[PDB]
Amino acid sequence: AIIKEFMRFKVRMEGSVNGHEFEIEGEGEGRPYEGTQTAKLKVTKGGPLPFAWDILTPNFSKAYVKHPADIPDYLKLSFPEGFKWERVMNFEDGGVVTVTQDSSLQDGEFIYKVKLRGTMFPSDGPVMQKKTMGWEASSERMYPEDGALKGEIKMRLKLKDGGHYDAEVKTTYKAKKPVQLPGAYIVGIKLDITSHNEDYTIVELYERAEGRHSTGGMDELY
Repeated sequence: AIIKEFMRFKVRMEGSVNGHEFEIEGEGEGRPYEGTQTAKLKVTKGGPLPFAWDILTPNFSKAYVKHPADIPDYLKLSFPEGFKWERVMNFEDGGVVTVTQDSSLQDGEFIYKVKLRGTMFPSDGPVMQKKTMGWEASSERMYPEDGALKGEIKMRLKLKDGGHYDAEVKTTYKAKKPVQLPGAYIVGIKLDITSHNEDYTIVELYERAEGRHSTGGMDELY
């Protein structure tokens, strides 16, 4: 196997949010068949960021989702060539994040290249005013369509003064070579920032993700 039980990754993100340009580089490691991974990210350009780091963290690794044996692990099967993904995050106050990502494997480590564009966030809203406090656990509802894997999430960002700021997230994941797509299923995901320095120019993440069968719900009833 080329996707070993312990795998490292390197990631670079180039982005802008409300016109503020930045770059981030990080390194991660985890256990692809166990569904766990960590990352340590450094802002290398454009720091300190004038917006909430939480809108970036779901864009920092789908080879690390634990799948049961009866659900094809399409994104692991895509290696060695790898896969691409494209995502829309439509936030409830009109903010938008679009993301394009390439995942490859080079000299035994995954390599992630991420391009992110955030626009139309209200200047007084929780993202530009840094009023967020991390994501709730999510369920990504996955289904095959047009030769790709599609996922949908209603993501809920905790707000410092209570309640939640929601995003409707849709992603397409596409292997560079045709490999076996799964049927519809659900991925349970929980991402946390486990450490940061005071100006959030250094952040560490932990994510756990595991696929399971749907019990029918894929839109409102999952």
